[PDB]
Formats: sequence, C-alpha cells, structure tokens
Amino acid sequence: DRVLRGSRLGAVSYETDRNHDLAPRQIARYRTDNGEEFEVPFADDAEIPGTWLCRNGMEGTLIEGDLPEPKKVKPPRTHWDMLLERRSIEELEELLKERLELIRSRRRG
Amino acid sequence: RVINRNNRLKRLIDLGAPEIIVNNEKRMLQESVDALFDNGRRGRPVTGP
Amino acid sequence: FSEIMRSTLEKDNTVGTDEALLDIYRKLRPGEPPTKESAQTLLENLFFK
Amino acid sequence: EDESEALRQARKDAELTASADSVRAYLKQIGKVALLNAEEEVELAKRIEAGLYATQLMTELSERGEKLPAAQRRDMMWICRDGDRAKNHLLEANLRLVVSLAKRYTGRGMAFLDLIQEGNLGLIRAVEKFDYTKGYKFSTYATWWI
Amino acid sequence: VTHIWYFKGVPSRLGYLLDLAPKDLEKIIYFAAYVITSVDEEMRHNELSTLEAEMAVERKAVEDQRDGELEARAQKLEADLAELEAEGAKADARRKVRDGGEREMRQIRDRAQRELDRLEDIWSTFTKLAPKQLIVDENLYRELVDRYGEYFTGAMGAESIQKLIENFDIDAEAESLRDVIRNGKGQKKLRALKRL
Amino acid sequence: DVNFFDELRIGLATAEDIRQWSYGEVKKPETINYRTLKPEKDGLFCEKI
Repeated sequence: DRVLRGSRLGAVSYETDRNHDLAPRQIARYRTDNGEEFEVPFADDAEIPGTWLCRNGMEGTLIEGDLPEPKKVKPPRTHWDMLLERRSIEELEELLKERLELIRSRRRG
Repeated sequence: RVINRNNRLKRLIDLGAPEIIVNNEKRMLQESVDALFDNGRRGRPVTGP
Repeated sequence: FSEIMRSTLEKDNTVGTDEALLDIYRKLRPGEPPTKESAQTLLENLFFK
Repeated sequence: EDESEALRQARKDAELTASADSVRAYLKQIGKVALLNAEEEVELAKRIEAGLYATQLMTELSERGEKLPAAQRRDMMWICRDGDRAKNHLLEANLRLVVSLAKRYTGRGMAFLDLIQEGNLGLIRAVEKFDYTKGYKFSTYATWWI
Repeated sequence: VTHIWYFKGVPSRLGYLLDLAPKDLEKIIYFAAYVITSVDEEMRHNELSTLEAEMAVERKAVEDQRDGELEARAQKLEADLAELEAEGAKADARRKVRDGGEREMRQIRDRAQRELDRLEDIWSTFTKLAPKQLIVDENLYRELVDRYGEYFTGAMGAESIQKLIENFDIDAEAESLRDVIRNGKGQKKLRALKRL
Repeated sequence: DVNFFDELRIGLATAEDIRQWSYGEVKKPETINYRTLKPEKDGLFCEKI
C-alpha cells in the first residue's frame, strides 16, 4: 500500500563542520579496580562525577582520591532472611541440637 | 538470545546452582553463540516465525 | 525358491523374534533405553497404528 | 529378558549416544536421580534449615568470637555442607516437575530450554521459601513459583 | 565458548591442533563427556603402589562381604536341608529351595563379580590416565574424582579446551610431527601431514 | 580509511583485541522503549555505547 519508505529513529542535521574553535573542555581520568585507565573529555563548566561507567564496562572511580562514600545498599534478601521471617531462634536451635545429637549418635554410638 | 542466556548464567553462578543447571546453561550459551556465528551449521537451524 | 531369500536367511545372524526387535529398536531409537513392550508396540506404531 | 547381558548391554550402549538435540540430552540427564515422597521432603527441609542456621551461627561466632571445640566445629561444618547437599538434592529431585510445568507453554514467544531454565530458577526460589510445617506436598507450593 | 568455524567445519581445526576426533570433541564442548586436562606424574608414580595396596585392602573387604554371603547362604542352605529332608514332602519340591538358594548365590556372585569388575576398571583407568583423554560414563568419573581427587585435574567443556590450549607446547609437538614425516609411512604419515 | 593501501592483513582475533575494539559493554537484552521510541541504556542500541 504505502510506500515503501522508512526512517531511522533520529534526525540528520547539517551545519558548518567547523574546526577552528569549539567550546573548550577538560580531560578527566577515571580508573577501574584492575588498573585500567580511561580518559573522558568533559566540558569545562561541568560537575565532574566521582564514579563513571567506563569503556571497559565495569564501574570506574576517578583518579582523584576523594572517595565520596557512596553508602552501598543492603544485600537484598537472603535465604537466611526468608527463613528467619517465618521461624524462630529457639526452634532452629532445637533442630540444630537434633541434628547435632543425630550425628553424635551416628558417630560414637 | 545471547544476552539473555549470558545474564541467566551470571545470575545462576551468583546464586549458587547445582551442576546440572549450570552445565545446561553453558550448553545453551554455546548453542546461542553457534547460532550467532552460523545458524544452521550444527543441528537444527534456529527458526523464526 | 528365492535363492537370495534363503541366502539372507542363512546370513540372518540373529535368532529370536525379540532378538530382532531389539536390534530394530536400537537402530530406530538410538538414544533410548529399550524394553520388550516398547519395541513390540513401536513397530506396530509406525506402520499399523 | 532381564538377563542375560546382551539385552542390557544394548541399553548401556544406547545410553552413550550423541543426541545432538540439547532438549533430549537434558532429559536424559535429569532422568537419573529418583523422585521422592513426603517424609523424605520433610527430612530434606529439616536438614536444609538446620544447615542454614548452622552457617548463620558459625558466621556469628566467627566474628569477635570463639576458639571452638574441635568436635563441635567439625560436625557443625558437616551440617553446613550437608544442608547444601540436601538443597541440591531436592533441586535435582524436582527438575522433572519443572519440565512438566513448562512443557505446555512452548510453541510461542520463546524456545523450550529457556522456559526450562526459568522454571528452574523459580524452583530455586521455591526451595528457598518452602515451609514444611504447614504439612503439604512440595509440588503444590512449588507450582506457584514455577 | 569455542568458536564454531574452528570446530565444526571439516576438517576440524581444534581436532587437528589437539589431536582429537570431532565425534569425541563434540562430546566435550557440548557438555556430554569429561576430558582430562592434566595429571600428576610422580605422585601417581609412588602412590600407585600405595593405592594398589589400598585396592587390595578394599577387594579383601569385598571378599569379607562375599564369604559372609557364602557362609550365610551356607547356613540357610543347611536350613533348607533341615526343613526339606526332615518332613514328608515331594522329592523335587524339597530341592526347589535347593535350586533357589544356589541360584541366589549365582546371581549374588554375579553382583560381587560385576562390582569387582567396576573396581578393576576404575583402577585400570587411574593407572592409564593421561591428558587429552575422555572419561565418558558420568558415574565412573564421579567415583574416580571423589576417591582419587588429587593427582589430576579434569573438566568439561570450552574452559577445559582453553586449559588444553594453555598447556600445549606447539614447538615440540611440531617437531614430533616433523619426525613422524621423517620416518613414518602410510596412514600415519598422511595424518601427520594433515596435522602439520 | 583514506585511499592509501598496501596490504589487507586478516588475522585470528583475540579477546584483548575484541575488548579494545569496543566502546562499551552491552549488557541488557533491550532495544527501544516501547512508548517513546528512543533507545535503551546499556541495550543493543544505546547512544552511550
């Protein structure tokens, strides 16, 4: 029916491809844990982030030793959490004693 | 398919899974990469709709 | 009368109907544990059921 | 004919085949370990919860804690490993339940082995959050998570 | 994960590089069979004697079980005597229990003989264990690992193939192939060219 | 690729070549947000990568 024609989801602009002056810009250095260095050109008036997902793909921090204490979140839910929220300590300790005397009565008779 | 099977393998190794499930997942990862590089080479060609 | 039929009957190298049925199943279920009730029925499956 | 050795030797030689269908290879893999019953499930779940309490208590007494007795430390690590053995054993036991539930969702959307593996991950979640004191067969509670 | 072009397309290149058959390499990289990637030499060279001593201890304990079987069914067979030749009965029905316990010992010595053959097989495999070998039959590999867990490393799949490519001198292997084409003949020389 | 050529040297690539070719690490099986029709982050079409 129609048509065929299609478009990539994005605009194609055309201006002057000038090279003589630009907006001036800095170069920051981020570092992964495993000794990898990466340089990222940020603009001048730009709040440079402390951590940055690098070209390698693992999370990389900045080479300046500030360490802004990101306060990493809790472990989500463990099997200990799903067990503890449906039982109690004296019951689990009772079962622990039962298996303890079970391996005892197995072993030495 | 490759990204799904790789992420599933990564969560299985992180979670702690028995050996059957992990080796099945690695065989699925192998067959996914094999279909990526050459579908229809080894075994049944991966069909679409 | 058939000389080829009596020749292959002498070169049958297997006696026992179920002894032929198991060969049978091995060649047609390569990768399956055989049993007597399966090869009794699976030959009846392909041509008669 | 149970014996003699030929009718079983054919079975053993048919067990070592290629079977390039990974689906059929996985089914031949999971048909090995045997299906269980209710008292066995109670025993397994008690072993699992005991081992989880054992490793929690060992982590608690490890921090700032105890020069443990040798017997008590040795067999509480025995409990810690035996719980994981019981966990993996129950997972292997109910793999076939996973396949029997995921067999009806094929034919659309995804492949078959992806559905099997996602059912397996749900089965891991179910064996984590299974309770036995309500006194039910395991398949009833695990079917929801699968 | 192995690349498919160096594995599947005939002639296989992993196969010629590692001297493996494709029929058996497909069992490795598709997780169907184990492969031995390393083995200790001198530890096998002296604990071979210590473990064949342990094997003799184990098979003697097996025979302790087996003459327990012999003695127990001997006592039950003299009970068959004392309850078959001590009453009024038929001459063949008094010895159907004689044939019963003897058939029991025949199938029981078949049980003990087959498991002793299993132990003999696993001992022969641990003696002739070498890298680039394939241990099919999962049960044998599991028993072999958890009784002889030192002395070798052996894995399954593409990481094991990677480990083999790590532990592979190409130079001495190449010069061995140069020596085979220097001296060999026939099928060996043709395969030596096709791998060289 | 200005038109100055003397050779074209193929070679079997290594992993240190592959993760040096790349500009990112795709790690999600997503392409395009269904509602805004813009590419996902860390997907198969991410503008960062």
